[PDB]
Amino acid sequence: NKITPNLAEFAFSLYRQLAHQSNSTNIFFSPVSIATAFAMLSLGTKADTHDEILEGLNFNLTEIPEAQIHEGFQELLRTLNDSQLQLTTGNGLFLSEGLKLVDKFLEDVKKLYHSEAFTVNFGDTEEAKKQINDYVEKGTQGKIVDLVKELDRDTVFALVNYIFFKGKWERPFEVKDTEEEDFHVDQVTTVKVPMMKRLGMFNIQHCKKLSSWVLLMKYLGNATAIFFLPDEGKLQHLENELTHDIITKFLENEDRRSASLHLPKLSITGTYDLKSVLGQLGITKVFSNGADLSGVTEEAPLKLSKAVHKAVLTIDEKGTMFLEAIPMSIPPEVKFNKPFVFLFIEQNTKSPLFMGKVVNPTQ
Repeated sequence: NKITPNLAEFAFSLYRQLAHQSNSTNIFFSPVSIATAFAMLSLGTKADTHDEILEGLNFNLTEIPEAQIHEGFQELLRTLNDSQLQLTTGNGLFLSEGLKLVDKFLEDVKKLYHSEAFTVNFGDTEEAKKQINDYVEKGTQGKIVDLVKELDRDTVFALVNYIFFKGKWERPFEVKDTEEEDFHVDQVTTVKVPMMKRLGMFNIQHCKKLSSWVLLMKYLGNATAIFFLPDEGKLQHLENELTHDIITKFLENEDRRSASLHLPKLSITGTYDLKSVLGQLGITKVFSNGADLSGVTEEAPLKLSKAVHKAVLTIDEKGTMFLEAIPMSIPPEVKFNKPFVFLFIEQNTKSPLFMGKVVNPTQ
């Protein structure tokens, strides 16, 4: 898994920037789906436009060959796309119908990255926006609606990237045990949220280096959820100390201990303007009039005017008979009833499927 360290650093860079934009909103995004879409876009770019994209995905081009970058993304798409992981992801390229497209690019999009490319009359902005939104709604079975709200008048190329995940816990909660509990949005304020609870044997530990409880729970399929519960006043310290090697140590641990876990039910979405967010990471040329997109079309100028990512997560008790031996001893009460951070990891590749922060489940 040669590109896994780069995906992890891209996940942290992308998280740390969003955490700086707003500190009072829930965060949820797919680092893998965003990186895949732009690694695929780089196939149609050249020169500085190409180099900026891969460097913005935390790939040092003086160290890793491009053949290994695309090989890693292709292998990751194979495992994700049989699986019990109820993961639906899609990437849509919408190009002006007047453009003469390069066949090599359209082939690479479908054959290698299993994505979709469409022609659209951007001379009718309202109809172009309706066709883009009907594509995402059909691909999500109605979960994501009216994704694109506006299009620039000179739009000739738009990119949408969507992903929805509803996992099935390997060791599930009991619906009868879910009850309304306090969630401490700050140190003196609470709100009532639906809270799942179960007594079991967990991959859980209090990490001194992170000043947080670290809980790992396995989904059906090859994906593991990692939840970080920071100690009092240690949320920012937790966000600063997260490194990929720290995640690797957690995933390798096989020790289990008893705990009374309280975990909120979550229905969370995240919608992000990738032109703005990735521009803060150094990806600017492909969104500008100077973009080298000669691998997509050769004669006419081309720039990516619109790029949107939306991610939807649902966490529930079951999602659709392991028996754990519980010792005769007081189990610690681990309650995710205050702001926490999480990261979902694909088991085979160790790649960060999702990352987010919950500041208020019902916000």
